[PDB]
Amino acid sequence: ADQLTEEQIAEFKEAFSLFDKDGDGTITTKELGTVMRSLGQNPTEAELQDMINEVDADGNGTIDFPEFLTMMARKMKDTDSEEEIREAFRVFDKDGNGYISAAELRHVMTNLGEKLTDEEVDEMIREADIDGDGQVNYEEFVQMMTAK
Amino acid sequence: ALSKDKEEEIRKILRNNLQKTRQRLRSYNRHTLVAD
Amino acid sequence: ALSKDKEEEIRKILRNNLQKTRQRLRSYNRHTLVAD
Ligand SMILES: [Ca+2]
Ligand SMILES: [Ca+2]
Ligand SMILES: [Ca+2]
Ligand SMILES: [Ca+2]
Repeated sequence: ADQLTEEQIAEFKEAFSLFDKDGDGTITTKELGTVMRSLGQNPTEAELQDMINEVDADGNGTIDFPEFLTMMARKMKDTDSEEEIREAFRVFDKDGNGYISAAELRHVMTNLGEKLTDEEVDEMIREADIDGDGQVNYEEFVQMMTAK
Repeated sequence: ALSKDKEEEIRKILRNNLQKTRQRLRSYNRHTLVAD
Repeated sequence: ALSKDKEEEIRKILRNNLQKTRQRLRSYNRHTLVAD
């Protein structure tokens, strides 16, 4: 659904290049430290090791481009958030049929303490019904929850 | 076990689209009159 | 062949990441010095 554009990815690749001054495809403490020193920053050796260690998700001792991609993407390292998302589905999917129907949505809206017509629910479901299968799937629900 | 804050965010998202949906729905009130 | 402005942005990019690690380092201070 949400993917980085080519322009953003190109900038990301350029950013890796910014840290990877030697262009060997590998960024190490010496290169990272040099980049920070070039920026006028003066980090300690322990801090430099900590910077790599903290973002070294694969623990291969180095920061690869994928690691940098998520690193500069400011992605949360809390993977337990998936459980929270799953719990939201469980709450909405009261009947546990794996799908959210208009009736199930109506109950959620009803619990808000407001009275709405079935047509309004149907229209809301219809708008969020990207596939038009008359039901709201996980992907469709995610779009609804990521709606801003 | 969703937190209240998380639930509130969910409600705000739904509330936000509900208001937009309601506005569009109320727009069709013009065509709810078939009397002539 | 990027403008210096892009290079300047790295300072902000590194500073943001640096602060996060610095805060983690700060948390170790709490474990060695605590009072109540
Ligand atoms: Ca390198
Ligand atoms: Ca690594
Ligand atoms: Ca269901
Ligand atoms: Ca559907």
